[PDB]
Amino acid sequence: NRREEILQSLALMLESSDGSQRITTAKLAASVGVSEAALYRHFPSKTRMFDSLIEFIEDSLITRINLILKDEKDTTARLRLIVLLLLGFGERNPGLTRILTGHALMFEQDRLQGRINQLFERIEAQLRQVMREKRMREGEGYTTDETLLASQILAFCEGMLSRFVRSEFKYRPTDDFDARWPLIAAQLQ
Amino acid sequence: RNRREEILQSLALMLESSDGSQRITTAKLAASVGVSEAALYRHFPSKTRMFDSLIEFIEDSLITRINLILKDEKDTTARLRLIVLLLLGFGERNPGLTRILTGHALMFEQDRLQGRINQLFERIEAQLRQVMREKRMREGEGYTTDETLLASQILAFCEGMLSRFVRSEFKYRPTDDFDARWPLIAAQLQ
Amino acid sequence: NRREEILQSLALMLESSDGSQRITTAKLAASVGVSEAALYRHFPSKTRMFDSLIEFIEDSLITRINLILKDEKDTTARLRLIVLLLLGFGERNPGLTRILTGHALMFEQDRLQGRINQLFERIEAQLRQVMREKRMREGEGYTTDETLLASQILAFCEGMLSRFVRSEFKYRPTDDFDARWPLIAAQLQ
Amino acid sequence: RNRREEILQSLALMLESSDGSQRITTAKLAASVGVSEAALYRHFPSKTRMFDSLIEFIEDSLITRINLILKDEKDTTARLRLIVLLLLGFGERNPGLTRILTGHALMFEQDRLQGRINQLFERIEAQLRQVMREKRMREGEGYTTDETLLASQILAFCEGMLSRFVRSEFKYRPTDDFDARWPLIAAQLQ
Amino acid sequence: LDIPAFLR
Amino acid sequence: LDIPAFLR
Amino acid sequence: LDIPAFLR
Amino acid sequence: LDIPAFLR
DNA sequence: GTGAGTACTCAC
DNA sequence: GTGAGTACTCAC
Repeated sequence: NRREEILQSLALMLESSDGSQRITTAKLAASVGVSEAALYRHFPSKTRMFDSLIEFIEDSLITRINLILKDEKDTTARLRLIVLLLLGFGERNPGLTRILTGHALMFEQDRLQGRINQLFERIEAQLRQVMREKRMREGEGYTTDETLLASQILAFCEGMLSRFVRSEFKYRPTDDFDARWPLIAAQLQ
Repeated sequence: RNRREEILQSLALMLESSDGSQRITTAKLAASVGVSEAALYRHFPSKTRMFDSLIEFIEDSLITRINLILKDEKDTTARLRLIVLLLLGFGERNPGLTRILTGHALMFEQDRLQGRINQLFERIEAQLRQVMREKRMREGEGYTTDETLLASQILAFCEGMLSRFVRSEFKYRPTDDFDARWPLIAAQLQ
Repeated sequence: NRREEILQSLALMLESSDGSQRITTAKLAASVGVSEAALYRHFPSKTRMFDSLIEFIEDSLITRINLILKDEKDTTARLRLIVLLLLGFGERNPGLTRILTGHALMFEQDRLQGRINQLFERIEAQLRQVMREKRMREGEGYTTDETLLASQILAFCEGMLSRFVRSEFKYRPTDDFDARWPLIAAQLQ
Repeated sequence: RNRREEILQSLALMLESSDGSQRITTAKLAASVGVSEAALYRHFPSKTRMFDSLIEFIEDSLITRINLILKDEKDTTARLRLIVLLLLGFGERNPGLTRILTGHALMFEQDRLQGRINQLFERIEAQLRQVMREKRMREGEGYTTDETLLASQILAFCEGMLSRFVRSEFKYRPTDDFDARWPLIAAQLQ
Repeated sequence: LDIPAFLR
Repeated sequence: LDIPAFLR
Repeated sequence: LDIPAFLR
Repeated sequence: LDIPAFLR
């Protein structure tokens, strides 16, 4: 798997303070320790490099939220974990969180934003779902619009991470969070 | 005068159109303004001194419009809501300058410009923490949630709504269905 | 006298350590304290600006040697003053000297160096005019070829116009002139 | 190896040519090699380096020989001739490298490069200081004119010939009738 | 009250 | 539940 | 002789 | 008698 | 104000 | 290795 190292080298470069700047196929070929000819004997363009990295984001986040909706039947505790999968995942993966926010992909094909756009749209749906079910699990529907409350929670989740990147990962997402969650469920009605 | 602003219009249009996803190269931008790339370097030294001006514009539009709020209504609720409609209303009324706000347009540019928007972000939030502390005075009551924590959660939502305006290519309006949202935001206010 | 204030501004510029670099018609106006349009509504180009500077050498040197001859008659004396005339005009106008040496002519059109070659062509034959008139004056001619005699001396002067340039006006030409003199005088054997 | 020392050639081929009087651009420099403006930067990090290698060559050549004129020739006076012929022999033999030696080719480049040449002309004038300083060491009778006021005069002569070698588009060759010009110089070893 | 715009 | 870390 | 100067 | 000629 | 370079970068 | 953008220049 001498192809993995390249992606690892893409992360370690997207995690450093040079991440705010473009990642040349030059200073990328430098790290792994080969020429720009061996880069392209494993990938067609720079897109696929981000494609694969993004694809791991999809799976990882998607396979976990699924897992939650199965082993966790509590409507409240549900998103109390889901919102931690995110904010947790950001603080765990500095470089990747530039792909989400849409700073890193600001150099390549716009089609890579679409990939991510769908992910939020998918995260926001399986999150919307958790809100809907509260009905059939408790009879008492929501005193607030399910899609409206759905989005509203994602906003905070795309804000905490955007504040994260902006200050080179100094305002870490999950910090003072146990004191932060009560401001979210405070909307659960 | 007549010309040291026309240039910023062209940068703006490109910044909220299809090409906001790429960088506004002086060659690209020239074709917009309608004068050669050389006439671009007759008002501003660098490309970076263009964006800088475009930032300062925001640096006043929000705080100056907020100082006004604080003086017109002193109720903290009414106030904590007018400020939220500001940063949202602006970002939506100006699609272009929002790519700047969210520091996405600056990616192709100097990291220094970010350093300036982060400060712009401070003052807004630094203003917030004050309003909360003032409510204990106009009406002897406050909040039970820490002022900073509470402040850094509102900004979050506002910062979080602007990031959706951009990546949806200006499809998903920020102040849209606002009057329904704010009751949810006012819920963590206790 | 606006067609003498620009020239003065330019001459000073070649003296500043910004002399090594290409003098632009932009920073020229700035120093003068006007617009680029307050420069070109006079001179049709830079070539004229520099041509008007070339002249002041032709005049304050050619006509100045000719004046020596009329007044000074002794050969060893004449062959000294002309030398001082060179090395002297240099240290007093280092701005004009980069023009003389050619360095500050690398930026302008080539017609100017050719017109500087001419300056040298005249003062060399003029040196050869003083060498010829030794027989007629003192019944006897030099044992060395006059064509190569003068050239040999003019060689010594350019190489003292160069060292003044290389070092940025610390290797002054007129330093130790009572000393250097018997050496080239001993050449006149 | 080759790729490097094949472009330095082309660069020199320009310095000697009619264009050598103008700035040597990246565009035109590619025209000689026939490659792309990018291909060059695959072998040099900058055009500045293209001129540092040139200077090393001149610095390694003239100076090798000078350290080779002593350990083969002790004749206090014959030395100078070999030096004064070495310097003027290099010029005539290397028209393009002379244009950097004189320092006209340096004009379109950076002042940093000038120090090199000076520091060379100052190691050469020091080689000369030595040759003549050593005279009394050989035969109990040295000079009257100070040795440094001499070494200057000697090398001063050279920078004059090398200047005429250039500003005449290479028609005034320095070695020409050196044999006749020389008794004039040797007459200055007083 | 009044949200300004850069573009007219 | 555990959060994955690609940057190994 | 006296040698003239441009810096009048 | 050995003049290092750079060019071709 | 501009036609025309201007040393150097980038993805492939 | 290369075609193509890349911010900024200079003389007229």
